[PDB]
Amino acid sequence: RFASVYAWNRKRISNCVADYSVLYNFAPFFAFKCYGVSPTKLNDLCFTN
Amino acid sequence: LSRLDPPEAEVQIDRLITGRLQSLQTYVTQQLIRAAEIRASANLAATKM
Amino acid sequence: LSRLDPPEAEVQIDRLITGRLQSLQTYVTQQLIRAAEIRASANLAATKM
Repeated sequence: RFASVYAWNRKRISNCVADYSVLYNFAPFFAFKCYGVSPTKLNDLCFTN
Repeated sequence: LSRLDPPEAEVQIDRLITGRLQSLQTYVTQQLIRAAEIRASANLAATKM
Repeated sequence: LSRLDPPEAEVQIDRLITGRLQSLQTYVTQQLIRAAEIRASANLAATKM
């Protein structure tokens, strides 16, 4: 289940290992655009939240 | 360099290079002006001596 | 102007215009400084004459 564009859902991710490879290697993601970050570099970065 | 990939980071690197080059050019221009001023002052001091 | 359409050639020529104008401006500023130096030297030469 996914929420409507209004009253959209919001989930906070913190204190965990982010394996963006399993996210990029998904087939149905026909559109994948990142701003200020390159998908190939996600696995080497760390964020505050 | 860490966040972006070379293709899209080239524009940002070029922007920063342009900014820093212009800053250094202005700095050296001011330095040349002050050097000419101090050269005139040194000529006056030598004449006075 | 050959291997690019005019719309993109506009933003690709912006760089050449600004860079060559900055180069000519730097040259003219250096020549102004040198001309001030030469004017001082010529004034000294006339006084000595």
